[PDB]
Amino acid sequence: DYHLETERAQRQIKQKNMVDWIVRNVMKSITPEQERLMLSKCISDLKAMSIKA
Amino acid sequence: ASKRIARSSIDWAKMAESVPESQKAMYNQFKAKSDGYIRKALSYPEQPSPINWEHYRKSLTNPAMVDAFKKQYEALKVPYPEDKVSSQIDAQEAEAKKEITKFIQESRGRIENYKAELGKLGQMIPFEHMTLEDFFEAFPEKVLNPDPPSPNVKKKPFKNN
Repeated sequence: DYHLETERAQRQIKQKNMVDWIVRNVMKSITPEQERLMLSKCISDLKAMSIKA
Repeated sequence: ASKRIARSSIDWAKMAESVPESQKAMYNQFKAKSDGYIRKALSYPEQPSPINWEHYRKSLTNPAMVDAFKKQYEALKVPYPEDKVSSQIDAQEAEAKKEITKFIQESRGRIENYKAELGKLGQMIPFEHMTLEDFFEAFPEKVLNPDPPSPNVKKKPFKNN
């Protein structure tokens, strides 16, 4: 039970800091060229929904 | 296992047919104190809970610790505890056998005496046909010249003062 609790605690801590680092890196992952590409893709999706009337 | 701990006992039915209550009131302890060794015998089995190693293998990313602990558990076996009271109980049993043999010999002697007295009283001449000398032969207390006398030779006319 001690080994199970130790491994589960380490797994939970690893998951928590991985999630926080992923959030921070995603907030650091935005580039203006990719922002323009995502805006163009959103406009294309909105136009595709406009076709589906 | 649970053979000689959980599912065995000694027949107390023949034990209670001899004990003279207040003479052997320690039997009330003996039936009770040993029952305490039966009460803890209700608990304490050999393997109280088998370990599901598959559950720990599924619940752990690395199952090598589970296999190592299973190997260590299988490699260790506890044997039966040491005994040093067997010789003491055998000595008590031998002393009991000697005292029982002596008591049986005394009982045989007392039985022979009682049977001789019963046979003698059966073979006595009846009191209806008994002269006053045959009674004094069969009961040799009599009344003699060097004896405490009385005109009513009774069981309490002399001394008692």
